[PDB]
Amino acid sequence: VERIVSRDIARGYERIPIPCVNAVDSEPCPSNYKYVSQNCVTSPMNIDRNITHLQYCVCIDDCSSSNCMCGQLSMRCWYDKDGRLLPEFNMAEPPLIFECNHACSCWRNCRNRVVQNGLRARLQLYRTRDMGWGVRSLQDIPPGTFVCEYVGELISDSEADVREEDSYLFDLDNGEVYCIDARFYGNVSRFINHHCEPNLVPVRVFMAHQDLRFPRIAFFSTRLIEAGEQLGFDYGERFWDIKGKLFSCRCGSPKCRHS
Amino acid sequence: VERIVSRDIARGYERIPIPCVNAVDSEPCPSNYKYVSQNCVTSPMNIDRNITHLQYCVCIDDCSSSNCMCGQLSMRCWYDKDGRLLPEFNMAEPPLIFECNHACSCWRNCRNRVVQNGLRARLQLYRTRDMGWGVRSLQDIPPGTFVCEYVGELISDSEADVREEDSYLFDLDEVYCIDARFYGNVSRFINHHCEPNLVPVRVFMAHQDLRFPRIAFFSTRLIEAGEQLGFDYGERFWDIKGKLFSCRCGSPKCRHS
Ligand SMILES: COc1cc2nc(N3CCOCC3)nc(NC3CCN(C)CC3)c2cc1OC
Ligand SMILES: COc1cc2nc(N3CCOCC3)nc(NC3CCN(C)CC3)c2cc1OC
Ligand SMILES: C[S@@+](CC[C@H](N)C(=O)[O-])C[C@H]1O[C@@H](n2cnc3c(N)ncnc32)[C@H](O)[C@@H]1O
Ligand SMILES: C[S@@+](CC[C@H](N)C(=O)[O-])C[C@H]1O[C@@H](n2cnc3c(N)ncnc32)[C@H](O)[C@@H]1O
Ligand SMILES: [Zn+2]
Ligand SMILES: [Zn+2]
Ligand SMILES: [Zn+2]
Ligand SMILES: [Zn+2]
Ligand SMILES: [Zn+2]
Ligand SMILES: [Zn+2]
Ligand SMILES: [Zn+2]
Ligand SMILES: [Zn+2]
Repeated sequence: VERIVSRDIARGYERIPIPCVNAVDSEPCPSNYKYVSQNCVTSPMNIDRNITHLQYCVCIDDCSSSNCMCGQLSMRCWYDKDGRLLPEFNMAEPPLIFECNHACSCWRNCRNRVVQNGLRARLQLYRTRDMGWGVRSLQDIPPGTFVCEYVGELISDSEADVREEDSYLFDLDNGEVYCIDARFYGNVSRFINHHCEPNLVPVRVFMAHQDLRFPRIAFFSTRLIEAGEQLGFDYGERFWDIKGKLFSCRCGSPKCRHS
Repeated sequence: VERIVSRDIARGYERIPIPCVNAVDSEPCPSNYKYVSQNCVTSPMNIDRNITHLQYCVCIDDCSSSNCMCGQLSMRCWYDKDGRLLPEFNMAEPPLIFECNHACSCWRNCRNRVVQNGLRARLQLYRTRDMGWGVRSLQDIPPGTFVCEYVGELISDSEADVREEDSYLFDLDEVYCIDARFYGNVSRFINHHCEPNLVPVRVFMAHQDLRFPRIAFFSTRLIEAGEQLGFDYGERFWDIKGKLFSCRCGSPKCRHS
């Protein structure tokens, strides 16, 4: 039987609750971490927050025209009127997305604002049969929809190199390299399992700052995700080059690349 | 006749619009600054944001008990269920307020969260007869209500010392200032009053770096619909500006006329 072990692992910090259920075993709701809805630091990260360093737009409309400077930075604004990625968006090789910010002349409800509006999809933490906890959608999610951000503790590469527990790390590549470590502090994304044919793709996004060492990681759906479906993203080759020595992929794809 | 010269000076960044009207002269809506709804910086302020440095509570309820650490840091939680300051709150000499934060065990709707939820009151930028632009409340505001935050550019005292325009400065007692001259929210337009209906309170939310309190204005009394907002700019302002002009707040108890 399916036990509800939390009505909201986010304790009201997201726009929607994210409940946790367990229909597999007697494991209680995960508690060996702290849920945070936004990135945090321990050691200082000198993120450039000088407001005069932001590039911004001077649009007089809703930023849906060809002329939006923020769109231009992104190659073009990739968001349609519903906040979804255009069909032309390259899922195999995503551009950097620069959303509008507080220095722009446009209004807070302009078109070029999606990730900064936060998590909206109805998600659920659940106990899988064979790879611990995972995350599923409770609803249909159309292609190109923002699902969630990979949130955690921003750390340097040298700090990551002395952290024994590296199973919750996302690399932010650049010669100055940083990571998000979601082991001790993280949001719902820390529970998303690896899939070799993933229904999510991580996109580098800039909002309140444009410090290129610290993109934020926004997962968008790569296809229609049907209600009940487990979320997955491709953890990438560094992960598997390390953990492949310890276990093989159980994503079960007929095209699995790490089995 | 009362001309609407902006439907919202905040351009959608507050919960509700903050229109600007002018029934006095031909001045357009102020435009020589950038509206921001949260504090910003130019030069880096090394604010301590180490999450393990936060003090936090382990409450399993709605933080209405005296066991709440954040309440104890505040001396007690000063908020009733409506987010208003209790009658016993010392308006003449306010304590620091530590609101709950993201390190606390409690929920995002606990009792000890008010300023972090942002501006709610219906305000209006308007042209006064005697002292330029001012801010009024469009509705009744009960005593002890959070009205708005003094928002602007965080700068050092030494940076403040080399800025020409010091008329939009709020001292955070090495010391720091909020300068709302170039970047600021609606609070930059609030005029001085010697018997003020607002009091500034130092509040801590996402960080507890005591060098950088955030400045929250709370009502000191019932503010009736249509009333101009005012706070006491303090002695340093008037020590300087009193050489140039006198206070026109019009109070029978005016201390700077
Ligand atoms: C995306 O998945 C992973 C990324 C990882 N990234 C790093 N660094 C970033 C580059 O710069 C060196 C660090 N280190 C790991 N592991 C280190 C290797 C060295 N070890 C002593 C500590 C843990 C990772 C592991 C990952 O998954 C298993
Ligand atoms: C609360 O209102 C004010 C605060 C002010 N604070 C400072 N500081 C200087 C550095 O230590 C303390 C904060 N300077 C001001 N004025 C100037 C800055 C320009 N300087 C040429 C002369 C002193 C101020 C002025 C104020 O209103 C007029
Ligand atoms: C970020 S976590 C995902 C959440 C994890 N299932 C849990 O219960 O905490 C990464 C770990 O989950 C397991 N995992 C995720 N995807 C997997 C996969 N495709 N095959 C095998 N194990 C996987 C591995 O132990 C991996 O180190
Ligand atoms: C922070 S601003 C307030 C907004 C200002 N009225 C405007 O039009 O931008 C401070 C300035 O407003 C004027 N002011 C504010 N309160 C005043 C008062 N009580 N008496 C006279 N002038 C005042 C003074 O010129 C003061 O330097
Ligand atoms: Zn634009
Ligand atoms: Zn825009
Ligand atoms: Zn823009
Ligand atoms: Zn696989
Ligand atoms: Zn508490
Ligand atoms: Zn607390
Ligand atoms: Zn609380
Ligand atoms: Zn006066």
